[PDB]
Amino acid sequence: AIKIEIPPDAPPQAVADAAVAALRAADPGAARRRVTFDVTGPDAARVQALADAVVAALEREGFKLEKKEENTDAAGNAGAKYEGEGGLVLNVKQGPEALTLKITVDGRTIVEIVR
Repeated sequence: AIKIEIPPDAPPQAVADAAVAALRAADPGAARRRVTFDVTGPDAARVQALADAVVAALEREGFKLEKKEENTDAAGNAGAKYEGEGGLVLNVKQGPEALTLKITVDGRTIVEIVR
């Protein structure tokens, strides 16, 4: 597993690309498994910017995502779910903790990037 602290000025595409590279370094076979990306943070707009960057990075690897749903929980936190083939999921969720991108492979957290 890898955890990265990334400078607060790194643009979302640099964050997404670091996570995909970290994933390849930690599990080069992850593409064959059940993979969930989780993008969470307090500012709804920075959260969506990083989610968009994750979609773009995966699309370049050949992994297509479809927005399945938008949602709002009891606190009013906005969220969204994207799914691809093979159980690929991208969960997007507003929450108090610092902006984070996590990658879980077969139920185990493999990559965490915190801003």
